Amino acid sequence: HEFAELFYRTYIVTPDQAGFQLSIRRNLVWEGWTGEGLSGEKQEISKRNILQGLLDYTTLETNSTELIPVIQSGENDEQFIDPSVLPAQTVKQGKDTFDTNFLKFSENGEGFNLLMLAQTPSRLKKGSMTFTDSLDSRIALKQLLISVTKGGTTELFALDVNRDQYAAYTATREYNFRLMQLKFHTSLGLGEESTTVAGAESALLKDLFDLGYRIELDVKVDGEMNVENGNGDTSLRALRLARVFDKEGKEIALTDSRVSAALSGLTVTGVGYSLEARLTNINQLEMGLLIDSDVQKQGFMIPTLPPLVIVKPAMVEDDKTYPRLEALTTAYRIQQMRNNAVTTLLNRADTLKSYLGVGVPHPIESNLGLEGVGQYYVRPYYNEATIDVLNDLNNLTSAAKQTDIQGLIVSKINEMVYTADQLTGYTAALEAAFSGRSPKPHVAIGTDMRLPQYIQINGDDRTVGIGYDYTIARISDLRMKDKIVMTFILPNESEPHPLQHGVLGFIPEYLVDFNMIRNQRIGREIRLTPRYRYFNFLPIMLVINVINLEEAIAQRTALDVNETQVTPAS
Amino acid sequence: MVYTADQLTGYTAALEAAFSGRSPKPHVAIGTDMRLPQYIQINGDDRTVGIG
Repeated sequence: HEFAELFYRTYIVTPDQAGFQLSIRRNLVWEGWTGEGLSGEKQEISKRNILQGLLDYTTLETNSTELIPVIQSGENDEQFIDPSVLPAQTVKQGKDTFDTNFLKFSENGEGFNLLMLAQTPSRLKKGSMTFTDSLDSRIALKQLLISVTKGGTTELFALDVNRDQYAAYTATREYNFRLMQLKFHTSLGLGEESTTVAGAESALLKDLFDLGYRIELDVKVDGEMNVENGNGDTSLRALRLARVFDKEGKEIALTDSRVSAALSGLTVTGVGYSLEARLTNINQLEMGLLIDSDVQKQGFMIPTLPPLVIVKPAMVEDDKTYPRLEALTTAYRIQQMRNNAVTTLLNRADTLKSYLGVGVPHPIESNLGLEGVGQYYVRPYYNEATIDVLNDLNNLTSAAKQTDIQGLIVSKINEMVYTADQLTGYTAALEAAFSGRSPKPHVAIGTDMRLPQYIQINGDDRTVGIGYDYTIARISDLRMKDKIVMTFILPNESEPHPLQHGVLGFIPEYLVDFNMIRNQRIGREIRLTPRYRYFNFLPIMLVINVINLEEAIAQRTALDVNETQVTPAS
Repeated sequence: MVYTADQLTGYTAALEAAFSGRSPKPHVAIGTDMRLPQYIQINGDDRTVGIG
């Protein structure tokens, strides 16, 4: 029969065994080093599947060589700006949680030693700086902080300057074989919708912002930096309001009444700046990102089932009171592969309902409630939708009603297939498990005997969607009335491969013919003792409920006239 | 109506079991008076009694 075969793959085992254990492998990416030494007990650890790194983008991203200046209270406060302007910022690197701020300018003062300042607590524990740690080739400005002051109100702006035209240190030799020179010659723009550090529009510039005007500030900053001893310095040379543009792009003179009124009393003063520098550490102190592996074992047991007996007298031979053994074989078929498949399938549906919620995805191997070895490969996912054909059928011609009832179901089923595929990343899992062959998913359709005449299409590949293979199986059980069941299947494989939706552990067992007395009567008995079990691997299932179709055809299917309120009612 | 009768009666399985080999698709006899039939017969319209 088709229905049981389609969803559950047949898997035969020798009669001597009682079950099979499945070996699965996993590659893990994790921030390593449980604790910080060696001790007892088990602590608390996390591991991330590398495939889950495909979906989320923060799994394997680490910066352990970025030199962020680290505040040390009472030892380096003079090289940081006064904290009365901008409070310190908590920045997370590895495990250390420290505070940072913008380095202060100076002109006639001595330079700052960048390397000694950025000594992180993790580096504190491992010892002081070495003399062999040298800065990377690229050293560039990260952030400029300027203050526009009018009266007693101070406004702070975070004008990003990184990866601009002139923002990269360049090599030139005047003193040493290692010096780096900075020529930040450019005018920066302060747009008509840019926001302050504390968020929301600044108040001191509202006049130009309303009329769609922007201001141009010419900035000249110079700098010297040595990539061997961390000694460097930066000078602020020029900063001033330069030009004002209109919203459409012509210069407006400073002498204009509006511009002159808006810019009266404004002062722009440099405060701080941040350097982005990296440690091209050859001898290395950073520990990177560990990789791990682990294996998981899963047990599977195959039980025995009650027998089916026929009794015939042991003095007269019969072929009518005992129909030939084929009767028992047919009874065995109907008992086993008709009812148990459906019962297991619907039990899986209800269990998924109970556990996985409705339509809410789940991280990889994040739940333990279900049978599954594909549970190590794709996100668990369960979604259902009901179709009220009475309320959801477009029609303007009763001759075209059949095509429309086709199209509604087809579009909805395509939507469900797409949403499952997209949210669980199933195709990526297939491309990972198999090499050299990326198979488009094959989607099975399980329905009852009269619904296919309205869902089938010969002429479109859209029956489950383009580039999709679908096979409709029909079963007559009334538990399957008005219900659609779908899942992903690999058709060409017949082995316990964890991406199978389910495997039917089936044993060959044969009748036992003999004479036997029971409560003092004579007769021959034939016992047929089945053993078989349905197992489930894939935790993905979608349910489509079709209802109200009878009155849908029977009753008028009016065009659901959507007005939009052109009358005094909105 | 024909599909619903097929569902609730199980006629198809009966035919499949009773006759070995060929599994004839069911026939539907259509009986009416002089007036209607010219309207049941198609003049360019979707399906007749349904495929099969």
